[PDB]
Amino acid sequence: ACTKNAIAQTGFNKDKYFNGDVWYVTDYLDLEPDDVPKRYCAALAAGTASGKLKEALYHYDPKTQDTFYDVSELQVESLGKYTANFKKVDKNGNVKVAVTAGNYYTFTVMYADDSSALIHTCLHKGNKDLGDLYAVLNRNKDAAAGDKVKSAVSAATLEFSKFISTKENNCAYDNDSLKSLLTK
Ligand code: FDE
Ligand SMILES: [N]
Repeated sequence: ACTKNAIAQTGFNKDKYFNGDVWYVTDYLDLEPDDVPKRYCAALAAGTASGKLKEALYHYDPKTQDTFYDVSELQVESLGKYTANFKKVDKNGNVKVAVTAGNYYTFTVMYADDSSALIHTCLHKGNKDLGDLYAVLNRNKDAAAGDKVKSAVSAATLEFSKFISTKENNCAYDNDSLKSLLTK
C-alpha cells in the first residue's frame, strides 16, 4: 500500500512539464522494493492533446524483455497532483486492456525544471498491493542527477543514495511512439 502524501512543487509550471516532450526515468526509489525489479527501463511523455491532459508511459524490463505502453487522460486533484486511469496499448495506440475502475495511478510533481524532475507515483492495479514509487526524471536519458533534483530529494526527506539507477541497462527508447501516444 501507499503511505505518502507527496507535496507538489511550489509554483509548479504545468505548461512546461506537460509540453508533449519525453521524460526518462534515470533513478527510482520503490518503498516496497520487491514490488519492482532491480533492473528496469521507463519513460513517459506528458502533454495536452486536443484540449485533454494526457500521459503516455513506456516500461521495459531489460532482462525479461517484458514491454508495455500505456496512455491516460489525467484528472487534476490540485496543481502538480494528478490521477491517471490507464489503458494498456501497443506502441501505435491500439487498446490491449481498456480503462477500468481500480486501474489508476496518482502522481505528484515534487520538483521540476526544464531538464529534470522528481515525481511520486502510487499505482493501483486490480487486487495487487503496490507501494509508493519515486522517480528522478531527465530530458536526457543519460544525465546524471544534478544538484537541483538531488536537493529536492533531500528536501523530501529521502536519501538519493537509496535510489536505483537505470543507466546500466542498455535502455533504448522509441521516443516517436511516446509522443504519438499522447493523441491516443
Ligand atoms: C521501475 C519502474 C519504474 C516505473 C515508473 C512508473 C511511472 C513514472 C509511472 C508508472 C505507472 C505504471 N507502472 Fe511503473 N515503473 C516501474 C516498474 C513497474 C513494474 C515492475 C510494473 C509491473 C506491475 C505489475 O503488473 O505487477 C509497473 C507497472 C506500471 C503500470 C501498469 C500498466 C498496465 O497497463 O498494467 C503503470 C500504470 N511499473 N510506472
Ligand atoms: N510503477
